[PDB]
Amino acid sequence: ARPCIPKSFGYSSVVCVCNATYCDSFDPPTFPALGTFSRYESTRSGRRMELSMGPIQANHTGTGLLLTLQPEQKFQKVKGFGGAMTDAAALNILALSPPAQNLLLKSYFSEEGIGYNIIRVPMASCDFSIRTYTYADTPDDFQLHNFSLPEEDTKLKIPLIHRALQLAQRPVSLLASPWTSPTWLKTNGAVNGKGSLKGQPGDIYHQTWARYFVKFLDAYAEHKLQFWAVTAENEPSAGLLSGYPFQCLGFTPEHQRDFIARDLGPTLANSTHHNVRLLMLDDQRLLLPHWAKVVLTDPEAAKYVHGIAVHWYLDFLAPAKATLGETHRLFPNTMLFASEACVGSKFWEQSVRLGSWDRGMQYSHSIITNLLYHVVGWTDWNLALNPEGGPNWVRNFVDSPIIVDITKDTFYKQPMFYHLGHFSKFIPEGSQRVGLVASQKNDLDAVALMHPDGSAVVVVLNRSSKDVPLTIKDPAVGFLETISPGYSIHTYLWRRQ
Ligand SMILES: *[C@@H]1O[C@H](CO)[C@@H](O[C@@H]2O[C@H](CO)[C@@H](O[C@@H]3O[C@H](CO[C@H]4O[C@H](CO)[C@@H](O)[C@H](O)[C@@H]4O)[C@@H](O)[C@H](O)[C@@H]3O)[C@H](O)[C@H]2NC(C)=O)[C@H](O)[C@H]1NC(C)=O
Ligand SMILES: *[C@@H]1O[C@H](CO)[C@@H](O)[C@H](O)[C@H]1NC(C)=O
Ligand SMILES: *[C@@H]1O[C@H](CO)[C@@H](O)[C@H](O)[C@H]1NC(C)=O
Ligand SMILES: *[C@H]1O[C@H](CO)[C@@H](O)[C@H](O)[C@H]1F
Repeated sequence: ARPCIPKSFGYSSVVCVCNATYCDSFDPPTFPALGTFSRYESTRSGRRMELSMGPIQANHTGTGLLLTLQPEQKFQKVKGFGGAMTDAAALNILALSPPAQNLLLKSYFSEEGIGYNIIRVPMASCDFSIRTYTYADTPDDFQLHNFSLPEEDTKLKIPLIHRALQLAQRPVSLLASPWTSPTWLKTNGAVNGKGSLKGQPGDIYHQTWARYFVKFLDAYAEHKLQFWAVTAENEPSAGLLSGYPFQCLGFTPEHQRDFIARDLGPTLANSTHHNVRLLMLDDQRLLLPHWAKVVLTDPEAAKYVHGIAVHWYLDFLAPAKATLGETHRLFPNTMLFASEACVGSKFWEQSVRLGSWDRGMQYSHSIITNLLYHVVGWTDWNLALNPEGGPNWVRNFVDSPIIVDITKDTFYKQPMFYHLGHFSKFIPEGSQRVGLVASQKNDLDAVALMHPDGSAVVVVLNRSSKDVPLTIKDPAVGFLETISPGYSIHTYLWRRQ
C-alpha cells in the first residue's frame, strides 16, 4: 500500500494527489484470522482506509452503544458499485499521460484500488458531452441503415472500458442508458426541451426506437463488450418539463409501461440480447411507488422488467421508507438499483469543492440508506471531471470523486472516492444485507452484510462531531470493542467460523 499524499484546497478535508509516477494504493482485501477483526478507518483529519486489527472478546459488560448482528435475518443480495463512463469522463482520463491514466483506472478498477464492478454507459450524447449527437442523426432513417458509433464510443469510451475490464479481477457489469432519441423521432424535433417520441407505443416511431437499443447492443458486441442491463430511458420525467436544458426524452409512467410492453420488451426478448436486463424508471425515487404501480401492475410490461433504477437528486424530499420501502413491499421480487448520484448539480451547491468531507459523508450516508431499504447497488455519475466540474455543453458542472488537473498531469482522489471504497472494496457481488440493531438511539449510520463466504462486513459512518464508543456483537463469535470518531467512516471485517 502507498499512502495518501494529502493536499488542502481550503475545504474541510484533503484530497490525495496522484500523477504519472505516484498514486496512493491499498492492499487487496482479505478477512483476518478467526478471533480477530479488521478496521479500515477514514477521517476528516486525513486518515484514508488505515488498517488496524483487534481481538474478538467472548464477553461484554457496560451501558455503551451495542450494535447486534442478526446474521440469520437476510435481505437483498448486492449487485455492486461503480460509476459512469461519460464522454466528459473519457476526455478527462485520456487528457492524462498514459501512466497517470493507468493509475486513475487502477484507483477504481483494481484490487489495489476500490474494486468497482459496474460501469454506466450513455447511449450517445448527454450534458457530459462536448458535442450533441445520437447514433442515427440521418433524418427519417426508420430502417436505421445510417446507425453508427462515432469516435466518442470507438476511440474514447470503448477502449477505456476494455482497459478497466483488463484491470478488474471481479466480473464487471455494464449498464446502458439513453438521454435522447434522434430528433426526427421526437414531437419537438430537438435533443432538449419538452418532447416525447412521436405517436404512441406499438407504432413505427416506437418500433424504430426499440430497434435502436438492439443496434446499440449489436455495435458494442462488435467491439467485444456485452451489457448486464439497459434502462428504459434516463430520467423520463425530464422530457415532460418545459425548457428542459439538455438531452431528454419524455415519458409519463403510462407511456413507459406501454413502450416496454409493446416495443422495448418484445424487441429485446426476440434478439441475441434477450439475457440483457431491463430496468425501468431510472429517475428520482420521489416517483415511487406510483411509477412502479403503473408499470408493474400491467403483466405484459411486468414480464420484461428486471428492476427499478433510482437517482438520488430528490432524496432530501423523498423519505426512503415511503418510496424504496413501499416499492419493495408491493414488488419484493423486482430489485431496486441506484444508477446515478453526484453532488454539485443543485442551485445551492458549488460544482467542485476539492477535499470536501461533507460530500464524502453524502455518498456513504446515501449508500447506507439505500442498502437499509433493499437497494442492490449504487452507481456514481462521471468517473472523473476537470476542476470546473466539466466539460459539459450546457455548463451543468458537478463534482466527481476524481478531479483531473491536466496542466500538472495530476488527479485528486476526494473524500467521495474513499467513502465509496468503504463499500465497493469490501462488498463483492452476491454479498447479502443482514440485520444490525442498535441497543439505544444514536447518531451513527450503519449497515451489516454477509460476504458470500459467510464472513461479516459492517460499515459505520459517524456524521456527528462526537466520538462514539461502541461494541459490535456477533452472537456466534463474540464482541468487537471499538470507537467511531466524530466525522469518520469505518469498515469492519471478521470471519464467523
Ligand atoms: C508526483 O507526485 C509525487 C508525490 O507527491 C512527487 O514527489 C514529491 O516531490 C516533492 C518535491 O520534490 C517532494 O517534496 C519534498 O519532500 C521532502 C520530504 O520528503 C519526505 O517526507 C515526505 C512527507 O511524508 C514523504 O512523502 C517523502 O516520501 C519523503 O520521505 C521535503 O524535505 C522537501 O522540502 C520537499 O517538501 C516529495 O518528497 C516527493 N514525494 C514522494 C513520495 O516522492 C513527484 O515529484 C510528482 N511527479 C511529477 C512528475 O510531478
Ligand atoms: C464470560 O462470562 C461467563 C458467564 O459469567 C463466565 O463464566 C466466563 O468465564 C467468561 N469468559 C471469559 C473468557 O471471560
Ligand atoms: C445511409 O445508408 C445508406 C445504405 O447503406 C447509404 O446508401 C446512404 O448514402 C447513407 N446516408 C448517409 C447520410 O450516410
Ligand atoms: C443525472 O443528473 C446529473 C446531474 O445534473 C446529470 O448530469 C445527468 O445528465 C442526469 F442524468
